[PDB]
Amino acid sequence: HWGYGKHNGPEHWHKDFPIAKGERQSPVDIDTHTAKYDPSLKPLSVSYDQATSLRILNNGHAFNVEFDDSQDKAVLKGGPLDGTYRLIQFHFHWGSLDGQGSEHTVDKKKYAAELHLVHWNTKYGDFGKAVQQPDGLAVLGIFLKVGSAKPGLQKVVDVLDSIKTKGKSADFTNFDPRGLLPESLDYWTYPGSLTTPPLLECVTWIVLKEPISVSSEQVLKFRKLNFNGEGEPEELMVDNWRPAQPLKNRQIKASFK
Repeated sequence: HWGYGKHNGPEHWHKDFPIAKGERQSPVDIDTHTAKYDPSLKPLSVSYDQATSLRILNNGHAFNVEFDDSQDKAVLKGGPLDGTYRLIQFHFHWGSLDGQGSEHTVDKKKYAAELHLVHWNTKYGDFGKAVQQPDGLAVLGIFLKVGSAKPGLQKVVDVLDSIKTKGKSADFTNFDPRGLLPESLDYWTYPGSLTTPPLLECVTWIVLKEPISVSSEQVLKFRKLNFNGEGEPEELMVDNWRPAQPLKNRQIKASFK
């Protein structure tokens, strides 16, 4: 099945998922000189005070921090969005080395990692219905650079030993995603897709300009995870990023001057 290797990685995905070659694929390179400031864009509203994390999962690609999305508890609104988008999960993409790992790039710069906070449009009732709609999802993307530790990440890092291999999960309650956000909510936005199969073209991307800092030790713990299941040949979970895809007929807009 799909993955990140030589035989199953991104260049192969189109054979099982032909939208991989579609008109609105993600990620993309953000050319900061050509992204236009759009004064009609609103501030983003991130309301995570009542978020209820439940569980962390190793799905064999990344790890997912899952939320209770059965009410309006953790919502994204504003920005480029019409209506209300509910947080369902977050996950990361990262590299084997600090010089790669992000999916989006900024003037071709790759960050060490990228965090995706995934939210679905409440007007479609559930996540599975939302992904079938062009405005079904809003994903908040946040770059990670290596420097000072991010204290709000350490609880995640802590737990990874318990979910080393594919198919392992653990209780992960009371985790506050606010501790993963940068100071500024300035962003770029464009229409795109999920960055893993099924690659559905259902996402309004909101990519924050300001990266977070994490420590080398934090990232090194991500790189000890495994893509394999228990008791299978070890293959370190690294380089689980899709490269930039063609922008095609899209505009990237900036919330800031």
